[PDB]
Amino acid sequence: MNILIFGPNGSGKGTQGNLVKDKYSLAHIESGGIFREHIGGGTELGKKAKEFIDRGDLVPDDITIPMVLETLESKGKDGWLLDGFPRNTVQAQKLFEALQEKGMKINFVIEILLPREVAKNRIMGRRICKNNPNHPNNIFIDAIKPNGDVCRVCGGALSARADDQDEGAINKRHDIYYNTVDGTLAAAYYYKNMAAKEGFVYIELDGEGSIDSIKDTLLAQLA
Amino acid sequence: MNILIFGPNGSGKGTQGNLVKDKYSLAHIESGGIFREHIGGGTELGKKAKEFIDRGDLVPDDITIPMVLETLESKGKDGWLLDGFPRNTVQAQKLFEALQEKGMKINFVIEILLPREVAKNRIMGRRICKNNPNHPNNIFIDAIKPNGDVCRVCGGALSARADDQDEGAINKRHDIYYNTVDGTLAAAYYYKNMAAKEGFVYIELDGEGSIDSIKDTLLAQLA
Amino acid sequence: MNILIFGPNGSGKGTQGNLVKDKYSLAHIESGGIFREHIGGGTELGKKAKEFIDRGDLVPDDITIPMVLETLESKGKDGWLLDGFPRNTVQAQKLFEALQEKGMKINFVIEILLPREVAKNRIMGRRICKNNPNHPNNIFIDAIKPNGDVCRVCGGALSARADDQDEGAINKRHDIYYNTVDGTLAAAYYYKNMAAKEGFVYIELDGEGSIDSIKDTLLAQLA
Amino acid sequence: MNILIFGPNGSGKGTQGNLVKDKYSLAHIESGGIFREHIGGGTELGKKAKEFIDRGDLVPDDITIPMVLETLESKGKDGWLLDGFPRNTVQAQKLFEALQEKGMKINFVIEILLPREVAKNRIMGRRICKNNPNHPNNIFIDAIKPNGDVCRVCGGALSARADDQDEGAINKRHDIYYNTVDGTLAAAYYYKNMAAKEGFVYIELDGEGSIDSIKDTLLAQLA
Ligand SMILES: [Zn+2]
Ligand SMILES: [Zn+2]
Ligand SMILES: [Zn+2]
Ligand SMILES: [Zn+2]
Repeated sequence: MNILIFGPNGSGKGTQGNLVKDKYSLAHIESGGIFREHIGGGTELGKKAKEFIDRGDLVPDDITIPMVLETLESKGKDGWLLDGFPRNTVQAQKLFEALQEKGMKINFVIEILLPREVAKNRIMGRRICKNNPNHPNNIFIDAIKPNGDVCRVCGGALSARADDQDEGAINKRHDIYYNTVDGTLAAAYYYKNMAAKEGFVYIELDGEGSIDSIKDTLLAQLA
Repeated sequence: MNILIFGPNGSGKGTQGNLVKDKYSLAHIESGGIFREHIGGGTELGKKAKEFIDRGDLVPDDITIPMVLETLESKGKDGWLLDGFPRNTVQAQKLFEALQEKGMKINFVIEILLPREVAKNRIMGRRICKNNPNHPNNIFIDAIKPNGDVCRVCGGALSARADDQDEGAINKRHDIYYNTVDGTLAAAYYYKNMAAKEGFVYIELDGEGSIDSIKDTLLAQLA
Repeated sequence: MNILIFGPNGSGKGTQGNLVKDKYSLAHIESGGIFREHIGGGTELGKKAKEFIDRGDLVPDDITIPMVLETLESKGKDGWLLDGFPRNTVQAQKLFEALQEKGMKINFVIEILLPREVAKNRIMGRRICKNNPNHPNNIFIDAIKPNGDVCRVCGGALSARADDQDEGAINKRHDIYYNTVDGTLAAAYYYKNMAAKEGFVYIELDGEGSIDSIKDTLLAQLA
Repeated sequence: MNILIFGPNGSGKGTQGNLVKDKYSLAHIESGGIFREHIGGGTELGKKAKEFIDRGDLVPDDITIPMVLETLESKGKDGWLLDGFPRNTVQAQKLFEALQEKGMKINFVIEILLPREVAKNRIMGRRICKNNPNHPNNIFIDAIKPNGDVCRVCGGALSARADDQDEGAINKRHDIYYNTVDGTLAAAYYYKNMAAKEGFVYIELDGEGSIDSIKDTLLAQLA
């Protein structure tokens, strides 16, 4: 079972992917870990990639796509969940052609749907408990609203994290994710639009339902 | 059902208390919220307390204990869980005499047990995920160890929180908690030692078992 | 030369004290360091203090005042600057009587004056540069306003610190500082009111002028 | 007077540039602000750049170099200090040819020199004072070492910032800066090597001397 997952920052995408990967014993493959395996491990592709990174340039798609496929072959032989790549349409189509050339089949593509204003507010609304950072509090998510100014689980003090309040940075990542010309939504839709012809199932998850409700609908449509 | 809960920082005490209060529909009463009700709301006891606080002195026990009892009467009429008070033996005995004078019965006292070195390491070992602060990671808790330097749920970057690394502050709170002469353990033991005579049950939870395992044993011994 | 300095959080008090202590080769004695010398070093007074702290009670004034005087005798024999003690009128008068009993003379008392709303806004207005935390930026201090959303020195990204945004905590410290019944301003005024009789000079610094301008007027009135 | 400045993270580069720009009334032009002027202001080059950024690709040098020159013409007509661009040799040579085509002369190039291990330790050694974040403390810089665990200016508590402790991120920026094949040092040296032929002066600042000492030698060699 091979799955691609898409969703913006603010959509709970890591949480949902973790649940799927545990249930189906999948390798969870994330674009950052691919580079550490190849750039850090000095594979022939990684030594080639690292000459771009070390000038401040990006790695070209003709090196990145073979890296991804090498990792999928190596870590994903009993099934994989690919998270965070592709980000744009050129990458999505190069990835699809590379997977076909190696006979590697996509079985599911999952997209978590959330309006961009909702996604941004969910990130900025997070409040961290001083006593235990695991305690979920979010001023913009009714089911886990704080108890006034304090933690709804234990009554500890709450604070905001500066990176969650950095609106210029949140907006530049959502700019790319929500770009339906050639950004990540256009990439997700390129897969949606060929699912029926290519024999895979495209699953749309409504990101506004609860952690439990989303997990139920998802684990039902893969089962 | 009236319950007192004790445990050091690093023992998961808020999490466990929240579970108990939800299961039994208890008011969760924490020492900080008592002051906001009385100091903030200008009760006669609160206006009296606030003259000490405003000089930098502590509120005397002859004002704090009546505050606690007024809150228990007011917010806790259908059952309460009192968390974070008493902290020492003088408070514990004044509280017991005040509860007897008002005919308010203790039904359970819960103590979460953890060695102090274990408690400190659990606090300092916490690592927060950049992508989602809910994702539990802890270098000192094997079941939720990170995946190398990254989040074990989603592969996001991890960082430490400065307050979790502040060893002088952690040690001064554990100094008080673990003081068996007249600190919080001596207070917990004052209750343990009269449980049989006073007709309440003293529950000891081994804080090194999992969130699930502790919750099972606890919810079993209250049931 | 012996000096007491008073000022609220938000008044630049540490900066000014450091300048005075360097110019006059004074020991800078701060209430926190007194405890580490005595509580940490197990002086007879410190072992006595630590039994209160370890129950969660404050150290009584009849132990704290002798501690302060022992430190002044020991670290301050060639002149001292005492910062952060006394905080209330009872401490201020006990300190004055203890200094007289040991023949230790006050030469100057410095008070940095700022309206409380100004002090709070100066704390909340601080913005820290990502590239270098030394670069001063403050949305509420015109001379060091940021350059739009970025550092006015180097153009780096700016963020806020959670403790600078914690209005409940800022307000509880200003509650004590600005309490003119028996809090820290009442303590400062107790000294002001006896300066002429006791042969010391009381210096009032207008905390709204620049770091340079305040330093000039101050170093002039001590010279 | 037109100046290019180079230095790694950890070298005090913003501080020194600010001093030069104030003394000579220069526009301080930093690579981040160029994009906000063009990408944010929708110049014809900026609308072109933003189509790459919105796919997650970099802006090509044939768009970035004209952007830089347009900003230099517009904001830098009475003299500029260009900070943070170029980062590699291809950019450095394209920039030089673009400046020649517009008749814009370089007068000085400043390089702040520090060994990479020294630069990393200066970043990781920073400690921020709780009372005032302006107070410089650094465990790796002897002149501003803390006073034990506390602020050397005011005795306040010290903490570390997570981004200053992120060694993978520090190393990836130093990887590019210290790359003498085609990274930022190779770019700086491309200018050094033509200074005499092109009639500009290349200034090397020893980054291990004090803020004052560096500023003196620098302001002397520009004067
Ligand atoms: Zn909490
Ligand atoms: Zn995570
Ligand atoms: Zn800066
Ligand atoms: Zn300081």
